[PDB]
Amino acid sequence: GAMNSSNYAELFNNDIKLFVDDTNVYRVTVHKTFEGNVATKAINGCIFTLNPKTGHLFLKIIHTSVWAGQKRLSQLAKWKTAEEVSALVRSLPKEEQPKQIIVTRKAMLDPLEVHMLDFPNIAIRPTELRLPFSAAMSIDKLSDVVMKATEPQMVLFNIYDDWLDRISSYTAFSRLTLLLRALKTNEESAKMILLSDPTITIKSYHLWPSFTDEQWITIESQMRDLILTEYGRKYNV
Amino acid sequence: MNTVPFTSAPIEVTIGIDQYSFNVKENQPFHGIKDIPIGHVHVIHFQHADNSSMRYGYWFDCRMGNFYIQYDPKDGLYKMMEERDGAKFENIVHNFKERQMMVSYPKIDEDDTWYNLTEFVQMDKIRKIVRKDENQFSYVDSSMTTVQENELSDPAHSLNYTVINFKSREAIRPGHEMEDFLDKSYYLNTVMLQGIFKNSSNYFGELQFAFLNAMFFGNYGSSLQWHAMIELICSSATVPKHMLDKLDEILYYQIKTLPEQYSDILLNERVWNICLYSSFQKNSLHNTEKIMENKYPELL
Ligand SMILES: Cc1ccc(O)c(NS(=O)(=O)N(C)C(C)C)c1
Repeated sequence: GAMNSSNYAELFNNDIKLFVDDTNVYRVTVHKTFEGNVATKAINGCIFTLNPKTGHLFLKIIHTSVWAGQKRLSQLAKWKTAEEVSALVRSLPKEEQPKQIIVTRKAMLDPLEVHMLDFPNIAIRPTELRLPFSAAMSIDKLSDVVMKATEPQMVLFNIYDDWLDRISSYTAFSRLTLLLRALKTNEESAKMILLSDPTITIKSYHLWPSFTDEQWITIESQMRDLILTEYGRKYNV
Repeated sequence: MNTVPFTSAPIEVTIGIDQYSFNVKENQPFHGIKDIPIGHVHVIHFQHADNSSMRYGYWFDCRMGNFYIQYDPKDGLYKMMEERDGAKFENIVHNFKERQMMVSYPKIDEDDTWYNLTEFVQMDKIRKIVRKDENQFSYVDSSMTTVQENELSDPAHSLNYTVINFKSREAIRPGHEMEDFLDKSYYLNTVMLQGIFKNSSNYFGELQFAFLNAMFFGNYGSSLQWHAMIELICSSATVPKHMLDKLDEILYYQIKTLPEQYSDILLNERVWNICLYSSFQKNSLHNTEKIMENKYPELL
């Protein structure tokens, strides 16, 4: 069944699962032509495939060349996503393959199901949650590797840095979703929060700053303020 | 012209013969149906006046034997049987005709409805969908489930329709995932037509039989099967032109014959709106689209 508020703790049990977000696979800028018509120019995208228990992120970079000469790109993007996820699963040892794949958008269900026909025991699940994974391209190191890519490429990250040494995966995922929600609602403010205190650096092998436990509580508070604020600045409350 | 004799009518029942029907009262002197057109399969079907639950009936072809109906008071239903003694049978029928205790198959001369509904339906194919090889005729009722329903429980009493599943390895070539899912022509033309049915006539025969079981017995799995076979054609970009023209005629007469008051349960909104307005064949079913729009505009 669908993944929602009520079965959120299932994300952190010992059954391997992956979130798949396709919202940054097909990315375009819209511009005017010399004749005054409108056209798109594709830019590099990425599939965001995340193990929420371990933080392992399989970032499949989608190079603009995959769109060359193709029609109905937004539809193709869903099938390309499903093909790459299926290829990823097939590349993993049997004991690392997921038991469930949760897609963040319902339009991915049929493409993924058809591509995973060889894996009848892998459950493909939607979610009722409005998850903020689109904001992954607001993480500077992820954005940089996607935009610099000259060819299709898979890059492996741990999106939790070393947090699991000190917190649970429930707490890690909740922190991640809070950071990404903040970045999605007001990227500039969210980014000011994370970096303005300059003494707290980002290790070369990390994505986020090296906050202490205490500093994370302050940061998380500031992100929650941000999200409520922007909710007022938007709704006038 | 052929005849199906009834030994008697001990319980009040509505008796159908193809698209016709009449009410027989308890112990009314009714002894069967005469003047049945030769050349077509036929169905004789029953709904008891006390228990409208379970419509049931028999598909048969008078060319394949002499058949009659006799009520079984133990199993509680009208059973079809074969009379192997031809002389006895002609004699029985002649006596009942002389006493005018039979209804006449009430076919209007101009009317091709039954031909149009059974054009591709053959007894031999019916008997492979309804397995009961000791009889020349086939029993069907409202509750029988299909082999595909049983996969998702008594196999001897199943409707062995050809399984169609759009999200299945049979339907989707490795490496053609998107292509084959969005354009089912491979599955229609190679897998089903060339591979399984052999020709479009057998495909249409199964489609027509499924519709008729849905209409006459309210058989839900048959309705699923009918819509699946329609959708498979409509979702194929590449269909022989003769098949599309024949499909339009087939569906036209099915929609024309459907009791107006059963459309809500027997017509799947999604399939029909998809087939008539979104599918590759949205422009290829002119007669069917016109009758659907004038008779069931609400569904659409
Ligand atoms: C109606 C019909 C057709 C075929 C049959 O064999 C029978 N058997 S019988 O009902 O025993 N019968 C010979 C008559 C008295 C009627 C009846």
